Amino acid sequence: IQGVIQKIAGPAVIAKGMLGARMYDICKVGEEGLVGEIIRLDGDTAFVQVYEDTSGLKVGEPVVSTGLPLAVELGPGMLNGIYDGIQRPLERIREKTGIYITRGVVVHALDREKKWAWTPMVKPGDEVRGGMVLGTVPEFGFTHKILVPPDVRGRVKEVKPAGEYTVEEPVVVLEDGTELKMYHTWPVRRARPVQRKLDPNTPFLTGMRILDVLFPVAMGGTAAIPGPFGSGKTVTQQSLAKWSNADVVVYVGCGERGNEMTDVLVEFPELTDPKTGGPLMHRTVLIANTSNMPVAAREASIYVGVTIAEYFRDQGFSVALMADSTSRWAEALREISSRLEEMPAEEGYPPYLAARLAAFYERAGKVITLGGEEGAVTIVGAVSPPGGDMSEPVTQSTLRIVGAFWRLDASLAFRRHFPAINWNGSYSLFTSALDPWYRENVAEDYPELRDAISELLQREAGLQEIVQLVGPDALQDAERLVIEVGRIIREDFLQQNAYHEVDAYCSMKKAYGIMKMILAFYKEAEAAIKRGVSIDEILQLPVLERIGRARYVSEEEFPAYFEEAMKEIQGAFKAL
Amino acid sequence: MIQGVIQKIAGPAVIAKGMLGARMYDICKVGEEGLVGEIIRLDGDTAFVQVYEDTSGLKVGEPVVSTGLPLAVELGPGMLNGIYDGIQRPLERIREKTGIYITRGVVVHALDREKKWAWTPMVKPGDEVRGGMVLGTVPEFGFTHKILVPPDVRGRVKEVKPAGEYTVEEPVVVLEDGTELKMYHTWPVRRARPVQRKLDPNTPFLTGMRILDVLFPVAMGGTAAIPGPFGSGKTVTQQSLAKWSNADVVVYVGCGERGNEMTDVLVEFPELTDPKTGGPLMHRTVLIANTSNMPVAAREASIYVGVTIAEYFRDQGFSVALMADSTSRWAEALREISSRLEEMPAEEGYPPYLAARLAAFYERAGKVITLGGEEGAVTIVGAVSPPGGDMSEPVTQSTLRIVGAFWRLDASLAFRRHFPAINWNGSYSLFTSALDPWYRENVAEDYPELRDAISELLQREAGLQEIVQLVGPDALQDAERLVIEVGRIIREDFLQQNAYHEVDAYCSMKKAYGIMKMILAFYKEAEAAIKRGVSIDEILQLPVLERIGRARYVSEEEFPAYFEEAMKEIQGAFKAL
Amino acid sequence: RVNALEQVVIPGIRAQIRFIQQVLEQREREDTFRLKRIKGKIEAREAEEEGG
Amino acid sequence: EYTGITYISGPLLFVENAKDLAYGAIVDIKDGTGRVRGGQVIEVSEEYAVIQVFEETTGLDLATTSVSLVEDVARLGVSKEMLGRRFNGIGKPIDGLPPITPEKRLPITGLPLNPVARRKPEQFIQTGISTIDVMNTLVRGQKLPIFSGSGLPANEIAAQIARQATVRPDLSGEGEKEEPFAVVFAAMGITQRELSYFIQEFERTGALSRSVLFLNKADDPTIERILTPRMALTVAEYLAFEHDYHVLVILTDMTNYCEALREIGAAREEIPGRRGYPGYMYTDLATIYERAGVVEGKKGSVTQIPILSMPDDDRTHPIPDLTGYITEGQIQLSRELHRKGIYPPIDPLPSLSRLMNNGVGKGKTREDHKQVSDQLYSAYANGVDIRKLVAIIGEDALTENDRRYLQFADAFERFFINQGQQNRSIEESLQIAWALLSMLPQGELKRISKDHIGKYY
Repeated sequence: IQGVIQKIAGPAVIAKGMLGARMYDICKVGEEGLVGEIIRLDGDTAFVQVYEDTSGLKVGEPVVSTGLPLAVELGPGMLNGIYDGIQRPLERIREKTGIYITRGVVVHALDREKKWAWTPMVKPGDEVRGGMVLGTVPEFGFTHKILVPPDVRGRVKEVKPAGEYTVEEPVVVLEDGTELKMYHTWPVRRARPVQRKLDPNTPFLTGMRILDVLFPVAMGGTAAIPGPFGSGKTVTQQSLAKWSNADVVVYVGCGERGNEMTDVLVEFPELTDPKTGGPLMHRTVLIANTSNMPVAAREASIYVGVTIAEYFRDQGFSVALMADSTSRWAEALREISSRLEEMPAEEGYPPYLAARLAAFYERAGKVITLGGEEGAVTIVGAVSPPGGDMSEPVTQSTLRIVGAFWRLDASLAFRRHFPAINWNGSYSLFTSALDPWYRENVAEDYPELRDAISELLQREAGLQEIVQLVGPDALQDAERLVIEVGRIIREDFLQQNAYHEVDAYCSMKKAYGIMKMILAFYKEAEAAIKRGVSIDEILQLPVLERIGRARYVSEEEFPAYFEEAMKEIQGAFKAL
Repeated sequence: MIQGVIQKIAGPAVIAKGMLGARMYDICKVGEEGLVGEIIRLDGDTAFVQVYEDTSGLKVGEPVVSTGLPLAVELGPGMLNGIYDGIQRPLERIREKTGIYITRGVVVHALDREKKWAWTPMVKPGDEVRGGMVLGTVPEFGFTHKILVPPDVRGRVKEVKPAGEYTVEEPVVVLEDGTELKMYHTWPVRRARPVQRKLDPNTPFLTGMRILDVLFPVAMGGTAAIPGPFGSGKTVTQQSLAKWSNADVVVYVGCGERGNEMTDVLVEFPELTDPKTGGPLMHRTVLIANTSNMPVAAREASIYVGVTIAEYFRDQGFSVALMADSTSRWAEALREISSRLEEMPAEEGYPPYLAARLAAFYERAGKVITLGGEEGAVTIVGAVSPPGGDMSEPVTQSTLRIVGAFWRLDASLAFRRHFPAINWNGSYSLFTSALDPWYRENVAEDYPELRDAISELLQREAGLQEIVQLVGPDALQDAERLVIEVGRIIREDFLQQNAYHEVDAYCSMKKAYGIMKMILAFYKEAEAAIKRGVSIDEILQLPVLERIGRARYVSEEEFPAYFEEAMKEIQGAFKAL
Repeated sequence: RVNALEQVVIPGIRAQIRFIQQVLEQREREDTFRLKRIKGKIEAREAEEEGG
Repeated sequence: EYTGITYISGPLLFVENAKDLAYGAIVDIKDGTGRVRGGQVIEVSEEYAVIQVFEETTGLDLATTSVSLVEDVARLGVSKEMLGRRFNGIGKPIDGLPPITPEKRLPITGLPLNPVARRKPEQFIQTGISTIDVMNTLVRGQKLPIFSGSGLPANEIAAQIARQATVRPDLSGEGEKEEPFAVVFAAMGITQRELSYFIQEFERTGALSRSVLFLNKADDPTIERILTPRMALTVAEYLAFEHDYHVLVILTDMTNYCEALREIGAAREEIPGRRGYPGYMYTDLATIYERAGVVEGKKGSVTQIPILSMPDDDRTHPIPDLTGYITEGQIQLSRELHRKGIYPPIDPLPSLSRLMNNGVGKGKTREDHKQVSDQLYSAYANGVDIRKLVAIIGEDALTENDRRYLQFADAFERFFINQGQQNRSIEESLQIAWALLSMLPQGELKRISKDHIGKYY
């Protein structure tokens, strides 16, 4: 529609000449076309929430509106594609405006000026299934299946041969009418239909032993990493997605730092995938917002990504979404709800915070689509408070929605080891329900190991304090034996690198064997003090060193290295 | 007749238009259903109603009928066993008509006009009558009921019918002043029955709690709070406080009492003994309790029903017990009503007018001589509730603007299943020296003396408790540990008054004074015993410790057999040892 | 000291900030509610120039 | 009734005049994009009625729009065919099962209940957790909230007791062939994981065998979470009294209740706050938890079992505080035993129940149930007490007459409190509770009668 500005208070604009306006409608206020959005109408005028700040805008101008509700854009070009929280490409902004950004910028949301490949995976006279088959685009990532959106099962006519076609160019049209192009529009505030929501049963690799093998959340979890970034914690976040079994990674922040957040972007093409063997950048979607970015950019942040992962899901890809700075997301919302009638009433935050918080996790997880394909939307909830109070809205709300805290502590970080997971200050409520499927698919005694072995560390935590104040030397062999076994798990097993290639990428068939041997050494060590054996002898065994060499080898040498290492233990307490 | 209709509806409130000629506070039937509200705020000609019953199925435009006569409660014979609830109806009857569930919009008369009772004249024609005086007796159960002349009514007498049963709305005494003075009479809820001269209490109040009364009493006419944090003892101590009473009438207002509590309450009363008819305690109780299922304002109204009934019995010359259960009721009422009627809240959701009616309700209470010239007393025991769990809350600071007696129930004592839970560091009373005349006159001379002699014990226990938790008292000397284990028995067998054992459910002055001399003995002997080099260690093994412990293994009405008996062995068989 | 600290002291010195906080915070409901009604007056006044 | 949109807020908005609208009404409101939704009408006015938006107001035009009265108050039907079917999401069962065919359309708002048509408990509920049912006394006359911790999850406990309650053959003098062992489960907020948690746990209770399992689906709009509480309730009252079957409504996290409720009062200006939670909270919870005792006349009854976490141990915040007051006593599980590896971890020392000699007594449970109640309570107490004072002076704080109460805090521990998920019988419980009471001197017992010392030693 088309209307006229009446007021300008703040960044927000209010303008009459609106009538028959939709809710969450496309608004480009003024003759400057600032990216805005129609919201809550009032009278013959409307309230307009303009993301970009206004300061050149005068009242009484024309306001062009599309008259169609804002939707997320889904097409090719997204894999190996830089975008922000409004979803414009931040580098074609750099070329068309320069280093600096001058507001009222509108460009296409996807790379639509490229000629993208095509292959028809359907033909005319056949019927399509929603959420699946239309045609694929070969790319230099893997593939990208450009599929028709849900509830479109009709007959197709005119499917054109494999070649190169622009996103806006057609390759297919329907027999029953209603035309379609490679770009697809899906609603920002709605999620796609499913057939079952499944149960999680395929473990979610993270490529570092301790992280997933000890505390799994499997594929379709919801996790969290607390405490602010800058404690070397960012080590964890990059390497996570990097090693982890998937085929697409989506990285997203909102209210994240200055220059520290631009180190991440340039170092992102310098991260390298293990599967493809080339950069992670090939198969990564960015929609990050910095903090110079518009008001509601950060506030819309979340929702985008969610949707976008569901696209890749329907295709039959595994996605890995990384929700950085969940805590700072709330900043914007507070600001917006203040200037309206959604005023604070909880505790220093609006009470609609909890509502907008939930849905982000609710509408993600490992589920099966209409297209019949599987994929997961594992979320790892970096809250990152400045300190966090349990009587702060942010903390006591999140705490409930996620099932895991994969807590790292500061003491543990100074020690320069990743995994740095502080086991006593971590938990994951999943474990229970994951034991059936673990031994089904993975291996026999794998669950049996994990739950059993954790106790070492437990029965060490309270032990060391001030009871063993000078080591044990006045203590019994009972209590001595715990810290002999304690030595190998915390200097070999807890430690691992992420900047050596021999142990940055691990897998099950490697981790399992490591973990078995360290049980079997508690089992022959505690039996040693009933035979009459001192720890002096234990401290000179080549076995301790063999545990250290089983991670200074990779997964390929593991078979041979497992033979020798295993049988060595059995013949190194039958010598004692 | 005030004939509006509706204008807006705002939750359980309703606002109305067409309302002209409407006075502030009346009978307000809303919609055609007639739910019974109240006209509170009057802006313009748009009269804010506040409905005591739910507004599900109440449309706008429905005719609103208002009497223009004040809301009054029905007062007359048939009051005892009877129900007047929080909404002006008798539940006994509601139970039968409306079936298993109660269906809103139903109303009947508060006082059953189907009742009949005999009339004994005490007046004749050519008498001169004044407000509040007696016209006749009526025998209703073990109680005597009088027919109080309505206050502010005077004039001569035309006739007085001869004895016999009549319907309780027919005129029994026709005045020669052109008023057929009907058997029942209304008296508005706000309005309170006069008084000729105001007096102060001086008769004690026993309730069947040993330590409770003995350390911090309340007079017969007095008032006290019971603040109980975290859903502890408070809630059913009130049931155990109304379980037994010294007062003649028992008026129990649960003020929108939770339905799961009212369960055990209601059914217990027929099985409780009555000490003037040997049967159901219902022959001396009246339920002004209302259901919690109903909205907020049915729990405000309920308190104002109660008191004008209390007064009616106090004006006939009887000791009246009033027990408001939970100030969590009252708080919630005003908390929510404030939003509805577009009032401006002053602090923390509570309206500016919070201690307004609250104060005055407490005020009315007291032993006083009426304009009828009889002497009754309204005795109050409200149970205070902090919603937040501290007394810093506005609703609880207000309940501490009043004086007299206080009590403090703590979460921590309550766990140990020693109810009543009372703190010597947390209460005060001003009925200690007001009751001292009637103590050394009826009770005993050495009762103003013996009470002081228990207090000192537990005075020193506060001071020393501190020291105990910082360093054990085993490190400390003998005489430190002395009074500590005097103290044990002051809790083990004297702060545990079992509401499941009936020889602790009974308590009276004889069981009071009694066990007070038991304790006395032990104190004066042990202090001398240990100055002969004995240690409190050995004495715990001596039979003397057990012996004082007999207070819940001994009867109420076989008690003077075991009192004196064991008493002697204390001064006997411990100075031999 | 250890024993003592983990009970009375430490979470007690916590609950003090917490109790404080919450009451400071809740006070500011009345602020906003009053400020609301203030707004209502202001607009109501400029709405008698252009109507009733 | 006139359509007239001249203000949009969060979940409430302008609708011009009113003529057939009432409080509690179901209206249907067409967005005009082919999407339709419902709502409740609150604040009914001949000026601007405001309609409670059920799901996104997106696509909402000012063009082709309608408000249409569907029912005048809230109602929805309840068939006799309810038991043994899973009712995932609101109304209709969506899990592959065909539609609900209702027989009696009555309200689901709630109907009042006479308080003189309520009778005291006379039946004991046998629950498979020894601990709780002895001291706390599980009966059909009390509503015991389960308070969990943070790292003690609410979910583990909730699954457990679902199936683990059974009703006596004659130890209560009430047949087991007069009622079934059937249950109803409510959701007042369940999320993604929590739903996937109760999956497997439902199938073992007998999800489609005999139970009625209302669920919010866990992806469905906020508002729904405040609909299913009182539905679960009213629905059950029908089948409960009239058909005479006993059911226990296993309600989970009231957290998500407050949460969702609070939003609404934040645009209609009832201004929620007490500590940042609705100050109108109790008001709504009144009807919802009202039916949770026993009626007179009709058999079978309805009993509430609230299940909710604590954000902090502290009972200051209204999440446990107000809930406390409402309900009849409490039972906490603390974190004091969670920390040690105990499962189920129940700590009775901060726990205090409303009734403990009602619904129990000689022949209404067991003759020594009533006796062994108070006994277990003061016995543990005097154990845990010592472990305080030991640090404070020396490395001890005990004699030899303390040392026996000492071992009872170990004895009550991993033997009794722990049990896994194994179903203990009311016999097995108190029976063996007298093998741990052999370690205390019988001449130092003062919370149990002597004639019972001679029955079981």
